[PDB]
Amino acid sequence: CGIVGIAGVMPVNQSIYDALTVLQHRGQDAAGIITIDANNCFRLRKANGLVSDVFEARHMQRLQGNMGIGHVRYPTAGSSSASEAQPFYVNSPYGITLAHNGNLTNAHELRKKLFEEKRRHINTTSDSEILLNIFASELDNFRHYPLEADNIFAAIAATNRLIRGAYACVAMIIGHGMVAFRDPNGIRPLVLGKRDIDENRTEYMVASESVALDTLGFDFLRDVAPGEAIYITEEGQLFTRQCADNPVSNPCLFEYVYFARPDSFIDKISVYSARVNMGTKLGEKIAREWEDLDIDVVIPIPETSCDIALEIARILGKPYRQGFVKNRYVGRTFIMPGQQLRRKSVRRKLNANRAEFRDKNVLLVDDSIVRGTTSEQIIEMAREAGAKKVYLASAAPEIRFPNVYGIDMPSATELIAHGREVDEIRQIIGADGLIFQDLNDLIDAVRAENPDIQQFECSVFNGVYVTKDVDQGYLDFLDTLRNDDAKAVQRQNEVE
Amino acid sequence: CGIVGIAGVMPVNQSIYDALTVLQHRGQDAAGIITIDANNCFRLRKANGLVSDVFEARHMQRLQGNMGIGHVRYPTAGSSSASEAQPFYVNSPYGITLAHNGNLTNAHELRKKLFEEKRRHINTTSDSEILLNIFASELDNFRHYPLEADNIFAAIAATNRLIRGAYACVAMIIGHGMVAFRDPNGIRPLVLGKRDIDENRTEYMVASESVALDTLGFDFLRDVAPGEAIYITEEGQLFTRQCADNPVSNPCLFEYVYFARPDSFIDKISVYSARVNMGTKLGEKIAREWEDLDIDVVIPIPETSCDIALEIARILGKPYRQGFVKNRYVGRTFIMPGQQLRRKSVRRKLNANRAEFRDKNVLLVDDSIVRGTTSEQIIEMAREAGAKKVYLASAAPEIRFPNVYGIDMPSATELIAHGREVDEIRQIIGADGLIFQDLNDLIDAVRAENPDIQQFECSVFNGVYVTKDVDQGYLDFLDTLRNDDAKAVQRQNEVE
Amino acid sequence: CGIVGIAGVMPVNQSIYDALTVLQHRGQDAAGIITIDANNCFRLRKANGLVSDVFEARHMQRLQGNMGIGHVRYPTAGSSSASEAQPFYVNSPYGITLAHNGNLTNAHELRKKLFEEKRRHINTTSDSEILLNIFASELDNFRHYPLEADNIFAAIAATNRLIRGAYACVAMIIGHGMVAFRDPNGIRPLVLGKRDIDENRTEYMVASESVALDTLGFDFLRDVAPGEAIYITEEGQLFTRQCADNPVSNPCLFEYVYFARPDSFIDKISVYSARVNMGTKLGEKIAREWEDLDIDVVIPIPETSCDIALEIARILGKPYRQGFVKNRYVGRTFIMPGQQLRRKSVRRKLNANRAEFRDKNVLLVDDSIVRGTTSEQIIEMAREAGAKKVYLASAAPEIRFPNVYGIDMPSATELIAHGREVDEIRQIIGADGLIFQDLNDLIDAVRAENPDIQQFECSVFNGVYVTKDVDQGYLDFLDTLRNDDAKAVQRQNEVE
Amino acid sequence: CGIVGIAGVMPVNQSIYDALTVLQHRGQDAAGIITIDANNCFRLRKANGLVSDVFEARHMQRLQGNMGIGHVRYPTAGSSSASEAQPFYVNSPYGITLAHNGNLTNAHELRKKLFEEKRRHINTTSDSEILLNIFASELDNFRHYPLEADNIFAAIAATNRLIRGAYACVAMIIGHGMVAFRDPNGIRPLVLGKRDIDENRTEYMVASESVALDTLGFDFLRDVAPGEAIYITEEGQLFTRQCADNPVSNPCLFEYVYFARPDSFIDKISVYSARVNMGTKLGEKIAREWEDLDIDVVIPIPETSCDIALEIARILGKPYRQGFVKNRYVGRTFIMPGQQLRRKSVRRKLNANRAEFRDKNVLLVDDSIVRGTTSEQIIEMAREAGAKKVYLASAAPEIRFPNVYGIDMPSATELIAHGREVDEIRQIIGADGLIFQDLNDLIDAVRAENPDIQQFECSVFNGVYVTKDVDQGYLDFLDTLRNDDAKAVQRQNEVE
Ligand SMILES: Nc1ncnc2c1ncn2[C@@H]1O[C@H](COP(=O)(O)OP(=O)(O)O)[C@@H](OP(=O)(O)OP(=O)(O)O)[C@H]1O
Ligand SMILES: [Mg+2]
Ligand SMILES: [Mg+2]
Ligand SMILES: [Mg+2]
Ligand SMILES: [Mg+2]
Repeated sequence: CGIVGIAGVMPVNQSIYDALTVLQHRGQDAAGIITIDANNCFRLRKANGLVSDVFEARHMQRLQGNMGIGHVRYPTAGSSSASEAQPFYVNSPYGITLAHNGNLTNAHELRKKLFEEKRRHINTTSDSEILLNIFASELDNFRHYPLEADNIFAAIAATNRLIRGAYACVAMIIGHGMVAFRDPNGIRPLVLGKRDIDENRTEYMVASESVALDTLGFDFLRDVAPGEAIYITEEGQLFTRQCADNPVSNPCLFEYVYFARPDSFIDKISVYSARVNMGTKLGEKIAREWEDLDIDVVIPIPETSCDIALEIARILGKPYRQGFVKNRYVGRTFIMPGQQLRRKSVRRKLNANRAEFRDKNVLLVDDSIVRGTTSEQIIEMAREAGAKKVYLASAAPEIRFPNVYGIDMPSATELIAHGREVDEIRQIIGADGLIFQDLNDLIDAVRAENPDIQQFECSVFNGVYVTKDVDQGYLDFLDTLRNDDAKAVQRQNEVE
Repeated sequence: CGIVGIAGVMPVNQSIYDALTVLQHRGQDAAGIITIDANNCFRLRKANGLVSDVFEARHMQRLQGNMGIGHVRYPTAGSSSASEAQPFYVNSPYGITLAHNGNLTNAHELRKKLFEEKRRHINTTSDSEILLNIFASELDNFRHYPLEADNIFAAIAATNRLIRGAYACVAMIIGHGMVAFRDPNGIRPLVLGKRDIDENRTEYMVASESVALDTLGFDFLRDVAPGEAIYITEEGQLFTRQCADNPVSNPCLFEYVYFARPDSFIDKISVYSARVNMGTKLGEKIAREWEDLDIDVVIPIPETSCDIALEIARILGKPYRQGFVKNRYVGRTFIMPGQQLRRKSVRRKLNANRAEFRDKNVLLVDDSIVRGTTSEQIIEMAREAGAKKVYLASAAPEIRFPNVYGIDMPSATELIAHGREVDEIRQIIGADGLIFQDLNDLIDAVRAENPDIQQFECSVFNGVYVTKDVDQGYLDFLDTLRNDDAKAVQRQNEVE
Repeated sequence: CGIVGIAGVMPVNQSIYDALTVLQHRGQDAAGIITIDANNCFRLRKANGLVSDVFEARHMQRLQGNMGIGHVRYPTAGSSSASEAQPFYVNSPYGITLAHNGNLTNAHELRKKLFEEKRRHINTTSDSEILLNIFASELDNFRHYPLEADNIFAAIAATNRLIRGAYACVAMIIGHGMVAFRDPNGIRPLVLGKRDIDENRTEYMVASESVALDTLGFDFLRDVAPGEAIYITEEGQLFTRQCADNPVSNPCLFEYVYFARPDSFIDKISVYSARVNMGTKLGEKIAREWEDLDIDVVIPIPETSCDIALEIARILGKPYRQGFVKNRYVGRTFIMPGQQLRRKSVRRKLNANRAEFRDKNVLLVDDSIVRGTTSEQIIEMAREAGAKKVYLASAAPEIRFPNVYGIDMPSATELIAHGREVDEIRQIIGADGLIFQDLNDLIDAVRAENPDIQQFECSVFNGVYVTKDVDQGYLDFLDTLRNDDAKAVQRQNEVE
Repeated sequence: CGIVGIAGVMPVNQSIYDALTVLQHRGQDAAGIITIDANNCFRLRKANGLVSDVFEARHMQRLQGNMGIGHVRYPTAGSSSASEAQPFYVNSPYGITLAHNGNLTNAHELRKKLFEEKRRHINTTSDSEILLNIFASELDNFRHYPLEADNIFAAIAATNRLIRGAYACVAMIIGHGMVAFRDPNGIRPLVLGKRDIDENRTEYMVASESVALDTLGFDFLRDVAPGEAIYITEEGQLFTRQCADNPVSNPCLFEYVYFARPDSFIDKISVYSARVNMGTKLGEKIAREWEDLDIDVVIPIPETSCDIALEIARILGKPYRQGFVKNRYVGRTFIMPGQQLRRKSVRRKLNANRAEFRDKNVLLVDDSIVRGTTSEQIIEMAREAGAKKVYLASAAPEIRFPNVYGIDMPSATELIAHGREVDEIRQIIGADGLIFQDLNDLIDAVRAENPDIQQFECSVFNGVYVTKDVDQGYLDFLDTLRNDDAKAVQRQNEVE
């Protein structure tokens, strides 16, 4: 998921729209924009689909005001395609809306506590609504009006004490302004920017990645610190505060591997440079451990791995060639009566340049291996194109554990690397050779760009969950949400 | 506006849809249906347009559950075409949704009190949202769970003490059931019905008119009494209570004149029979006061006045003839560039049977006269068809005051009868003769069908407002809402 | 179906739209408008649904020009809801478009001749496309340019020699103007009008009924004569010609019974006056043959029969009362899985005023009886409302044969009156008494308004087909078209 | 534009849809699919937008049959976004549909001849409709039925004698089969394929590029020869014929520079290999003529030029870096009243990685330079990102003349290179250095992959038009089409 918040001095609807379009890679299932208009009323538009589909002209005239937030959704457990999208809002106290990228590992406990202690009903299975109501709950304790910046930060600190997990948040409070905060482990990305209009008026904005600042012409200020809260008033004043105890920087490693855009700077690390480094480490590991193998060419599985594969081919002194081409437009397969629905995917997504594989030992480079069924089909494509020996290299280490911090991933039993050594995986997907990035090499590659980062969020690779509340009972709660997600999507399909 | 609530034992989405389609005459601007599904979650669909336009197949699969309410909107001050429609809902306490037909005369005072005392933000200008939050406010005072029927009735009584005006309401409370109540003056119509499925399970429903019960096969029980509250639990148990002090039955007279359907029974009065009576009284007044006039034929302005005109023609011993035909489908006029937009309305709505007017002194019968510009154009049509003397009779008395109890009407300065005697109106609209129903005759005609009714709501005719809080300052508040309503509709038109 | 053609001197898009809206009662399945723009290019918009749904703003800007035709479709065999709508057009010779109300009884033979002799492919099962191509064929024989009025009339005469059946047509020929013609039996309605703009420029139009002329402010000239052709040039000149031998006036009787609007004048006969006369004749027949029966009240099945029942009640000296109310809005029934829909199919269209039936012997009046399942269910409603004896009277004679002249009707085996006497029908539908208009009385009632009309098209009542080419082979051709139409409609819902 | 034709033995709707999605890069303005169903009837769906927007489920059930063609449109003169899209069809003779990629340079003369000699009206400004009608004309000369393969080839040969320009075409003839042909200069790309189902049944298809064959699993046979015609019968038989005299292979050079996909093989030339060769030639020219310049890094303007810049960086022994990232999703800019849009038009498409430009002399590589305003703004981005000296290299030679063979380009007066030397252009766009590919080097690079190709279509670079009918009169005809196209597009937004 991706989030945007613009506290400006002129209409922000188009800017939020433009900022979401450059974060569209963080989620293409749904989109939502909400603004505070001249009467201090939320104005909202959200629906399923791409940003360019969700917001028509008639919806943009509705989104009046100089302050607003936006959200694009990646389908996760609890926030399915058939579900209501973000942002949510409650009308008491004062009026609050919130957009969220991440996941709360104690969502179930929080929902119970909200109902019993506050009689606050949660109408969806999205943990973002829960986070919103916790925050609204803590804000309701203050009776005097208006709230002071210290009240709002106090409410944010109380929230960080109650909730566990990973979250980058932006929110608005009618009559006050815009806030943004980050989990105490700094897992999910969030950056702050500004744009000076004159010596009196300055606009601010936050976003999941710096590219959203670049595209609008905002000067980059800094990443929002772990546990830090940003508050920008309706007049245009910026306040900050540390709202967590023992904050630490444990940025998500997956952001650098493939999820974030290469032209972004997350916690002072160029995603592009990090990915080039990954290819250096992986190319070095390959030259060391596959010295005896005959590799004719290095070919990337586009698009994420093109720069990584270029560096590997350099380390190995081997040619780089564009053997696979990814179609920019995919298109849907229709549920067809009296027509065969036996087509296998991946042929839509990718195509093979037949001349680049014929009678060659090829080294394919992909960003990661999850289920392996996709990887199998890519290797099959190479063989059908004429490749003899087909070797596969993964920019990421083996993916053995589910992510519970905002990155949608299948359960452990669906991960091919779960409970298997490398050779088993190789034999299953049909490769002649298979190699994975060493986790220490991946850490070094990203850590090289910012040595201040001591540890990263590596749960999917090593099973170490930094929040320390991931047990089998919690994993079962998520599999329940996924069961209900499938039933809601299925019922929509029948009705169409 | 019209409302429906069905507390059933099997899915209610289609029933609510079908019930709204037979109440569509109470408002064609927007529609909304909301249900409580098997997970005790509100499921909602609302938008602008007709019932048959708003609810597609994909929206009806979303509306799962055995309990729900529906609403169709007539555009009023505060609830414009460009606005968010009903029903609204809040997620605290417990979860409440409400649909409303009427108007709160102290909406401004209530909005202030809600913000200061409860920090409850009202995001729209609809008084229905205000009514919802007052009710939610009183429900939040109870901390123990679950609420008892006496808690809910206590909250309704507290609400009736705070709010003033006219309202028929239906609402749901997650985890409890469905409630419905009526203003202490019984101004807005509301009836209760049931449908027995077996000796253990009975379904209940409420609606603005009895035709909604008829069309679904529900047995009519009774009108909801003035100030009375109905409560139906999730198990299927019915409770009632008087929730107002000094309740009285002052049913709206306009419902009988034209707004309600003729096959409905409102407060034990057949709307059809009431309208026939109106023609008897008006035919008697005409024979008395226009003895010397030469009337060739009685012609109704369809559709409401066909039965009224039939009775007048009978009293006068004169022929009845269908001189005007109303087109069932109207269609829109497009804002056209390089095309003349000088067309006058009424020709779309009505057409004249040329042979029924030629060389005749015609007595036209309409249900009421409001602005008079429409009436002028109807008289003009008759003359263009060949009529010599054109006389006009109004089933309703002169309309001199605005309605503030839920019937959308223009301000007093826009009412032709405001500050004018009959002959002035006649001279302005271009009639050779003009006559109005005497208010006492109208009361007798409706009161004849149920002599228990001592007084009716007659504010638009005599300026007597039964709630006793209609001053010039309140009339100014409504003209502000209408100013903002026009600006919102205008901005939508520009953007299309 | 209904048709409109406007040969004007200023944009006609809105005029055609407005004229179709008052002809919408002739078909609500699809609508189409096509104009000739300033570059002599057809500009088209057609789709399924009502006029008000089909034509958005974006389509009306496309419909530029001062000449155009329109069509609204009633679902028939070969042109189902799932099919391509009217108007059709071919781009050779010159460019021709046509709209048509009626039916060709030799459609199969014509399609064959078109394929073998002219290699003209007919892409749909609509007989209108065939009619367009026959006319286009005859127009291609003339080689010199431009065509002269006599050329076009010659082509129309040649077409009338080839095609058999009933048809009212309007068409345009690029570079020439607009034509309109009528079948040699004058079965389908068509009227001509004009509107003077100044001493130099006059606009003309044609339409199925005179109400389309009235609503746009066109002066009625006359019905287009049987077999006559009208031609209106781009300059604004009117020419005519008799283009059939042995033209005769056998106007469709159903137009007067229920299909046309009451304020229309078809062949100088007021539909309204004709229907009152029908009620006079039937009231006279009822009093004679049911002298001994006890009738409490006369109640019409709305809407067509309200005036007919009023006249019957007058002849019988009995009260008239609105016992049935037709629901103005119907709405769709959604295909629902695992869901009981217990609304009755008769309750969809009608509702019963319970107080008007209870403990009375009622005489229901309907316009006609076709399948009888509907009549059965309406009689059932009356009994459930409290009626004791329920008698039924049909404004039309028994319907025993299918209509092949443009009025959609089921086959003879589906008509309850087919091969049955009156009393058998009575026993099947559950009436205590059943009586039909005598065909001779129906002719008298319509003939009274214009004795010049000697005979009418009465095939559905007596089986006399004036075209004399209705054999078993044509009936099988129609049941084949109905079979394929159902499979196409089924496939749309399958995929929806 | 791009075209597809599938003559199969099982439903082709999804296959055509899938093939257009991998040809979507050839035109994103409109899309169209038409099939011949079991009753030998054209079944069509076309509209504006992307393939994934144009074809819903309801349209794919309509597209029944085992034979069909498809088209995706690039906006050109005469077929603007606001215009009717391809494919077109006529219903005489027999029924013919056609899809076309290219442009007819004698369109005006052809429209005249069609009107006078054949009275065939052309309803749009698309030259494809003209091409369809010429072919239909020649097919009508044959009177006996069925047509024989030699008849159809005779009609194609006659058409090639009449029409001038560049064209790749696919078409269907009801009752016969599918045809495809290529202009006598082999300018526009077209390839043929097959797919064996069993020893009895083989499917065939044609398409603009080989990637459409690959993605569906069709074996590549060969490019359709210049002037050659392909005919595939409904039974599954392949015939061919040379249908032009003096056919020659002058393939479009732009296809290789940027327009075609890199994994395609056009006339036995890999687009990917050709582009690498272009970069080799340009890198060699740069090292020779810019020996003395200080270049820090080579940066491509994505996406077409990434591989070209990679090869340049290799020749120069300099680092390659992803300095520019192309935004995958662009989104629309809404016409906003009273609202400042301060996003820059270059920022819409591209974003700059600030760290890759700061304090470096950068060599930007783009595929071509047309207007120069874009290049100016990209150079400006580099400087704002921190670049010192910014040098620009164009993979294509200077573009001085308009393309009249199917590639949309502005007129010569809008081309910055028109009437200017290299250094003047450099001064205007703001580069510190500017260099272009030598046309002779470009020919060598493409010619290396297939020396059998002696000459290419190079009109845009050198003004040599191989058709020899590009005069000032045709250029005025095109600027007229562009004028009317703009007025139609303007009128759509006015009314939206
Ligand atoms: N001259 C013209 N220039 C530009 N665009 C034109 C056009 N003539 C037609 N179109 C468009 O192209 C489609 C034609 O298909 P039809 O609607 O007639 O038929 P269908 O295939 O059975 O659905 C339509 O778009 P749409 O995406 O189906 O959406 P709307 O039905 O909501 O409108 C129409 O808007
Ligand atoms: Mg929607
Ligand atoms: Mg919507
Ligand atoms: Mg459409
Ligand atoms: Mg459309």
